[PDB]
Amino acid sequence: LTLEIPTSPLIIKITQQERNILSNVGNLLVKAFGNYENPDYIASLHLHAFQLLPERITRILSQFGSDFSAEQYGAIVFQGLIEVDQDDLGPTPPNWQGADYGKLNKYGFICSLLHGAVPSKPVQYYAQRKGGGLLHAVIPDEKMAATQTGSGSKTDLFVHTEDAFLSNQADFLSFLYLRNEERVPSTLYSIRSHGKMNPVMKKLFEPIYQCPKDASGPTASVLYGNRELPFIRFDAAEQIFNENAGQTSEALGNLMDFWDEAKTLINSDYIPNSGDLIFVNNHLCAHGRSAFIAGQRIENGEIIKCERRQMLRMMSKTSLIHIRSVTRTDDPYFIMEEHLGKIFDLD
Ligand SMILES: [Cl-]
Ligand SMILES: [Re]
Repeated sequence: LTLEIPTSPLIIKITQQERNILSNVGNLLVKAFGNYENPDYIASLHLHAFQLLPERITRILSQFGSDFSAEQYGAIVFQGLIEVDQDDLGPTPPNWQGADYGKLNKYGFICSLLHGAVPSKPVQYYAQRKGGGLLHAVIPDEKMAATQTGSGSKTDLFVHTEDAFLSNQADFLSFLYLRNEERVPSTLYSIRSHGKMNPVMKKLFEPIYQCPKDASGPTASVLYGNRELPFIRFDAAEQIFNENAGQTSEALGNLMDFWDEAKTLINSDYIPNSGDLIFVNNHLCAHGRSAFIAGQRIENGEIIKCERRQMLRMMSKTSLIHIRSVTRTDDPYFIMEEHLGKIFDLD
């Protein structure tokens, strides 16, 4: 049997009945636990995930969690997972700090159940907004328009796996789109799109690459895990297109050769709609976002002003045990890692 190389993510069209189930379950959890960060909820998360999710989602996510095969892209698009009432959501705040988590509470429950069904445990990183909770609102901030962050817009967000500078980077990611009126394409890149292991990829197993943290450094491997069907930690903007990356001549050459091959495999075909969720295996699939002017789209050579882009990000880890040396004593879900093993030294 010849291998069918994955070039695009799996598309799941969520039904109205599934959407109704998710909504009621979300409301029931809100009443039962108050919020998705409730320790009683988090402790029994997987029980809630398998008992409350529409069964087809549970089967999809369970299959996905343990699938690192040649055929696995490492991303799923859940089309119309939720119905977003745009007027109730109201205008997009100036930045992420102004997000109404009282209004997003139900969405946090829904997202945590999806991670719970992998099974995987939502976590937070001190490296990202000093934790900032299990659910992050990703909003274009006008002050950060030209930055290579989630608060950016005007510049292309090059494909990257989340937190390539951390040894304990997220295992799984979820991106829930509340609004994408600018019609910004989601860009995804899978290491599986390369097919069979080749000489360009083999050089990436060498632990000779700089993985710069954003805010002499240790080096890591870009490819790891299985030698034939590997996992990836990669950030094009931070490791390649950064004068201060400090890469060796050999490492930069290897990364350049890899990027030349990888850029032809980037998939920007999917334009998320309000209510879509993209679920990612952060060890298989990198993500990015094309450049856009927040609060507008162009149709028929005319500018259509619109509400600014709003997406919700949640990250999870399949094992609390393996990350225990980098988590808070009183919170095994709070990762204090700063850079490839080094922990933040706070006073
Ligand atoms: Cl992001
Ligand atoms: Re990201």
